[PDB]
Amino acid sequence: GITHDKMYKRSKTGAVQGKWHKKRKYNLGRQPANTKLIVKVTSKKNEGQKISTIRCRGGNIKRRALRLSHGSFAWGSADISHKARILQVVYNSTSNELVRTNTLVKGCVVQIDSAPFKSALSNDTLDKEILDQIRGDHILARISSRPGQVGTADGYILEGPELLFYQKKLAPK
Amino acid sequence: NQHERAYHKQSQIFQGRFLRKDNARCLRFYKSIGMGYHTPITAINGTYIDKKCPFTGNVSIRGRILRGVVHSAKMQRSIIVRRDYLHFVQKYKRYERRHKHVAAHLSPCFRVKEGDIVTIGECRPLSKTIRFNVIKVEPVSEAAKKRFSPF
Amino acid sequence: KSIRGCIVGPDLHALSVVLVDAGDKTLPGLTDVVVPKRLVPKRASKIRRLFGLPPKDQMLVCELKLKYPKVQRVVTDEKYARKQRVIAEKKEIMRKSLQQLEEYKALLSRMG
Amino acid sequence: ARGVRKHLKRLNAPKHWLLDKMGGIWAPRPTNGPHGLRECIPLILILRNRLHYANTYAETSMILQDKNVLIDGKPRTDPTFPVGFMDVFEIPKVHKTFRVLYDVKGRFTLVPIQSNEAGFKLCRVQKIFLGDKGMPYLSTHDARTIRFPHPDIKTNDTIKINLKTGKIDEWYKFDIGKIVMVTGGRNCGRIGTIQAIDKHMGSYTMIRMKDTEGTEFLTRLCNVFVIGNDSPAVAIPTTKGIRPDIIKNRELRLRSIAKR
RNA sequence: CGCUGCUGCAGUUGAAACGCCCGUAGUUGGCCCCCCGCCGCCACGAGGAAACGGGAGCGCUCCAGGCAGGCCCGUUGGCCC
RNA sequence: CAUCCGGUCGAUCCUGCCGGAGCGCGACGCUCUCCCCAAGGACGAAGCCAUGCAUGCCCGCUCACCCGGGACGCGGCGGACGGCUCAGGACAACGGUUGCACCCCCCGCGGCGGUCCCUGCUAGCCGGACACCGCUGGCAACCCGGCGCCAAGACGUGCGCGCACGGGCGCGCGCCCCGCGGGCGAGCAGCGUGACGCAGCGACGGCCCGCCCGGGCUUCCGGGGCAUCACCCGGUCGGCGCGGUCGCGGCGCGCCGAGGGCCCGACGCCUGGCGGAGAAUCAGGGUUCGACUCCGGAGAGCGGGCCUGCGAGACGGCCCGCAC
RNA sequence: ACCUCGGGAAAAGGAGUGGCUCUGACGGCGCCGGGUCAGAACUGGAACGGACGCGGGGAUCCCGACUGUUUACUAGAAAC
Repeated sequence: GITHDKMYKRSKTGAVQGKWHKKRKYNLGRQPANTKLIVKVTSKKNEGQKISTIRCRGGNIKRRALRLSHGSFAWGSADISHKARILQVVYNSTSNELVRTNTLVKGCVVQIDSAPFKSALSNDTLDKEILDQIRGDHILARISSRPGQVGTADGYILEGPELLFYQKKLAPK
Repeated sequence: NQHERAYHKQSQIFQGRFLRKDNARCLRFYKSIGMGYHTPITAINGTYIDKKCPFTGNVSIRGRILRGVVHSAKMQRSIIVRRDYLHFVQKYKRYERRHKHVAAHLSPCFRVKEGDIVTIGECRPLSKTIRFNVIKVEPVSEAAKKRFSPF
Repeated sequence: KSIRGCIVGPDLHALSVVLVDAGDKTLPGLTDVVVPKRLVPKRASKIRRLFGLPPKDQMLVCELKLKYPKVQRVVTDEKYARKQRVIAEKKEIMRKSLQQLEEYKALLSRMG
Repeated sequence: ARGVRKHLKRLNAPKHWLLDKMGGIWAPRPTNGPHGLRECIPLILILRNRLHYANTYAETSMILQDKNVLIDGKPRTDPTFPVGFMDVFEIPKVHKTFRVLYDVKGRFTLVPIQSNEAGFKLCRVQKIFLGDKGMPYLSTHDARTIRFPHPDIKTNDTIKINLKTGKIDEWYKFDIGKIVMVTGGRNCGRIGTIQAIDKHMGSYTMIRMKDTEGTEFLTRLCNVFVIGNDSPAVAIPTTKGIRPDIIKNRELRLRSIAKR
């Protein structure tokens, strides 16, 4: 199947290499499974959180997320963390196609529901930039985990000079 | 800050540390590899981020530590080193002067010109041709001739 | 492997059928003989359901030496002791390991 | 080669086993156990080859299956069971108790010991690690994992295990002035006191040890095995690792043949 | 077979000095500082499979072999590559 | 273990080759008293195959019958080793030297054994559900269909103790650097807390960890010939973000930059090219060969693809295309 | 291939192309213009330069090098 072997690759000088052997199980690669965010929970409940375990080397099960709807999102400064529905993927550094299809990959900037974090509004002097996002019901966060390997979409709420970079990217629209 | 597609942060330092009371928590990670090597003041105090820098990034210098001349610094944050070595044959009791180009990673902290004596330490595969990181730089007078040098 | 499809066709040389309705016109051979089971229950829970009971068992249907199905899934006095003994062994392991952990922490405090 | 190797060729098997070249195409391959393939001799070779108690491999099974042999006080029925440095090989039916140490040449030697000696077994701590809930654990050369080690005992030290209780009776540190036998390597069996500890950071620590004769022998610190603080505290082979030179060895060989 | 020449070949005439000059890569560069760092260098160690090739000792009747043997270094099977 | 000698002339001295003379290790001819040792369809057909055999063993589960003789079946482990061959492959394979602070591992050895819930426990021990089996068939053969009985240390669940606890998260070193340390050469490990998740194993207790053994890569140096092959490569060379893998990595993709390799021979071609430990011959220096015994690689007509497992891209496993 | 090194050459041959829904670039910023060039989904009886406009091509041989010019009203040629 898919091979991560460098035998197919050309040398540093750009020379052709020689195929001395046939493909091996150890150098197997698997088809990528893009975790699609379920943004259609209202439309249908048939598409539920679907995570699939796969058999790997050494019988080490790896959980591959096919569809996900929620994640544990952590506001590090306030130390407030709650399970939150992910509303949409807005900004992925690798491509805009992943943002349109709403694939959940590590580091994709996601908008999360602020209904769990609504309590934080009561305490002021807790980062105005996070607080006005909380009032609006959408908070800028980033997935901090790999959904394909872990099977979960844990993250953290964008804060400090990171929040500014990604809010500037999504500022015109 | 808009040309860059992604925000480059040090994984070790939390972006929320850049809020009030900057003095309370360190905003820069500067690990010191040992083997009698010292973190430069440029690494300790550097705006650069580099996840493959051996002083401020998530890499470990382990294995062989070699020293060689700079052949080219043209590649971005990468350098080609010309390791010069003698090979001895028996049929003729003479030697053969031989050269090997090894690809290293220049940290942004180190400034190098083609000719400087660099010290390179083995690291995890960083690219197809890069398994080394520059941990010391020795400057040269630019008009330094060439000289076959085993370093 | 090659398999015919799940549809009746005139090609079929053999058909396998089961009786789902009877009521009247009792079939000449199908309903004529009730065939006894070749084997009697072996699991002890099944044996106790057979007599409507729910470690008695022991008695069983015999067939001529009268062959007896070796009793299965029945807690014998030895089995009951084994389960209790293994429970005790794990409980002791918990006691000894916890005792060592507290002692080691005290030794660590002694040296700082 | 698609998987684990289950066979050993006789020419491949280590020289310290001393297996005759014509004896077979195959050699006994030791099972995985307290000692590694290079640092161990199978039980078939320590019975059928050394003691000749069993004249054939099937007879080694018949005496091992009957648990007549005891290794480290454990029945150890496996024919290919590895036996290594400091393991206690005792057969009660023939009333013989042996401790395996290394001879001066470097082959393993079954040394006769006493009942007090049989009780304790010497082990070297290779590494101390925070495994299983961050609990402290030590690892000895004989594949022994002991949780809650004494906080002081460092790595390279020699612990003494009770065998019956498997508790550390005492620890001997690795330091200058400590009796050490080099296990494995060109200098094997040699007994001396550490005189130098050259770190050579990033590579291998180089230990120089001095024999009573005054012959200085240098080896990597992995091969070095502390025996005691100023005396072995264990049976040492009759030679006592002084090590003979080639012309002395010739003289001893001539002396033995003359008294035939 | 010093008829491939490192040892160690030949080029006036036998085969063979490029018509000449500049010149980069390459190879090669006088003398000089005792006492210092890097190099090569030589010595000696570690550590890394044997077999083989040696090679200790042993009369398979000799021998090519083999690791035997004999009341024996803790009998051996050392040691080297 | 430092040797020459015959042949250009009318004669001579040379250069220079030719031929001899020694050994190998195969073929061939001829001949053979006995014993010991011993290679043996490798050599431009990795062409092709008739026949037999080369991988079984066990009993946890017997109301098969010989009474426990136990047939079979189910379950377990092994079949990935070993045996064979050298086609492919020329910064590859391989050999010495490294690293994994980038990893995976059955057996065994030695440790370790606290597992939230709601519902809903039967734990003096729970279900159902097949195989053999019996009954009835199709079938040239191969192959199996239906119905019915009935078991496992098998299967599906589950009685667990909120220092409950698998994964992955978020947060928690600094103040120029280096000097106690669980651990290092090195900031590594472990855990404290906040959320998520609810993994495994417990129906004849193993998750788990060290060691071992094998593997995956990886560091340096060595690693054919040809210039009637001098310029070559564009995932090619780096960076960044993801994915993927046991894991690192252009391994893959998106994006940015233009690198990378070369007369110390790049690249291309060619190889009646596996490499090494070694072997032949020999003063010394050398030359030639490395199918084969041991070691590592590769492949089972040729391409692919896969399943099972801890490990196989397995061919005395399967699926497919081609050739037969 | 050949060549007068300019050509041959649109050599020979292939592949894509519509509509929608987006995403990049590129100037003059607060603003405010651009209409090109890429890239991606999604669709459609297997459709797209959907009309129109718009080379068939290759190997030869003879002759005249060529662009030109000519018998208006039968020869455009190799003739001039």
